[PDB]
Amino acid sequence: IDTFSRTGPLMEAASYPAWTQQLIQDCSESKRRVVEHELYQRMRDNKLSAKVMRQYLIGGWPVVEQFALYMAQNLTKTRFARHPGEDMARRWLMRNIRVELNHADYWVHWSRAHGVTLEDLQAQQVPPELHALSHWCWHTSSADSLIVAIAATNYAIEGATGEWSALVCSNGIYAAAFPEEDRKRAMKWLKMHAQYDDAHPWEALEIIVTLAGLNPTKALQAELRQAICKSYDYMYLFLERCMQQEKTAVTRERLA
Amino acid sequence: IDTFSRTGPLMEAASYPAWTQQLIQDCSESKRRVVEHELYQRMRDNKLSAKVMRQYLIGGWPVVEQFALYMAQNLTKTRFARHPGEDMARRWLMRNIRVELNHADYWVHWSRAHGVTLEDLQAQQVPPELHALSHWCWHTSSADSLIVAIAATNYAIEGATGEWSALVCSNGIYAAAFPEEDRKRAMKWLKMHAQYDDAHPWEALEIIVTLAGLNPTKALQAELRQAICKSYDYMYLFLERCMQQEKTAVTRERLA
Ligand SMILES: CCCCCCCCC/C=C/C(=O)O
Ligand SMILES: CCCCCCCCC/C=C/C(=O)O
Ligand SMILES: [Fe+3]
Ligand SMILES: [Fe+3]
Repeated sequence: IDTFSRTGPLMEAASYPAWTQQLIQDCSESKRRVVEHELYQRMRDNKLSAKVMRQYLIGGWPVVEQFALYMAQNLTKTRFARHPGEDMARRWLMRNIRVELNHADYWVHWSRAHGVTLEDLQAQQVPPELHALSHWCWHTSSADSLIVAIAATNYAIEGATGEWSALVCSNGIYAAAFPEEDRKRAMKWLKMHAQYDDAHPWEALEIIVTLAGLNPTKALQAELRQAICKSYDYMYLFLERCMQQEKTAVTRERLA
Repeated sequence: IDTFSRTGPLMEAASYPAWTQQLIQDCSESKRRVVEHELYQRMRDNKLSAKVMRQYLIGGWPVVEQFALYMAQNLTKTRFARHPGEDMARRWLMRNIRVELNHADYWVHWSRAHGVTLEDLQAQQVPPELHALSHWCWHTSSADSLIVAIAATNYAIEGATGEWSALVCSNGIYAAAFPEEDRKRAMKWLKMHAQYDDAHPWEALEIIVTLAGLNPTKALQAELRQAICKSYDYMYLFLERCMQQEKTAVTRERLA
């Protein structure tokens, strides 16, 4: 039968098969260097330059705007009662597309609090290192299997995003730096995503495990690992380029 | 500007531009012959043969199963803040994909109440006249513009479906023919769709009008009309083939 059914708590690695625990371990350093990135420690402390903050918001926009569209593309690959994991995916995607209803609007508001206009967002004037994530997300959503594309976007990206957004909000400095009358609206996107204990990525993982079963091939495991690490690695590429610009911007004003 | 904003009530033709009222008039006979079809008058009265009832349920299944998938494909065509109608479509599609969460399950239950198993549904052993609707729906959802595909599926098909399902439920005979212990579960799909005053098709129309504006080209109007009438016409083709089989089945037992 090879059929997976969770007994343990949703949000614990030990509730899943050994291969899934292995997958988490194999991707852990790729994840870590994103969720603990220096850029986020600086953002938390309100230290980032206007230039970099602007690039971050513009660069992140396409992935945020199109996030429910990746989910939609994945829904399009599912069929009713073809496999238990596939029914689980269908229902989950139908429920969670709705969750994103206002999230692009919140990003627009976050952006405007830093002087980034809707026009600025739409112009997409950022380095290519910043656009790579969006192209990967569409490629996997378009061309890959459901299980792989869900791993790349709902597990990897949303999981890491819960953690970086929690880090940004973790000491109150960033939020308190906004004028009181601007703060609620500016912070909304971050507040809605800020959680270490968010079920979303664990629900995605559960779906992936159900799709794959107890004994997936090594080849499928490799496909998942590579897709998940690709997502983290493109986030890392984005952040590294941002930090290069940060050093230049800060250094210029230090010397000026 | 050419921009449309509704002043009147949602569910009234007079609230929309003259071209939209014209479009409704041009499609009205195509619609009528579906929503008043003899098959539905017979279904209402519990008269349909086991054979035809079975074919109806099997034949309708793909469109029901894939209905949220058409919506998903249409969501994939939208972009944030590119046009006011397109924002309206995006938000509406994200909200209404969720609405369908349980609807395929309800159809399965309706089907089982007539001895049609999930296996039967999956086998799709029906005439080609019955499959044409599903192929059209996927073609338009896949290849056409958002405005056209939404007109074909959320306006035309869901609108007509509100009306035929209301007709089937209109005198209590069909429902009362089910044994009491089987009735709630058997009737659920029909009950959830049975409405003449459903907002869904009127919300779809409003989106279409907002997308098209006050002065769409004659060419776009023609594309909408032809897409809407195609949907009704494939429903009509389905129903005509069903009634041909009904006459044969009933006549055989009359003479036997
Ligand atoms: C390091 C690159 C930053 C990418 C920007 C975050 C993308 C987050 C996608 C999720 C959006 C949402 O749930 O509303
Ligand atoms: C005449 C052909 C019958 C087609 C079968 C109805 C298709 C209805 C599509 C809507 C399904 C839903 O809202 O859950
Ligand atoms: Fe979100
Ligand atoms: Fe429905």
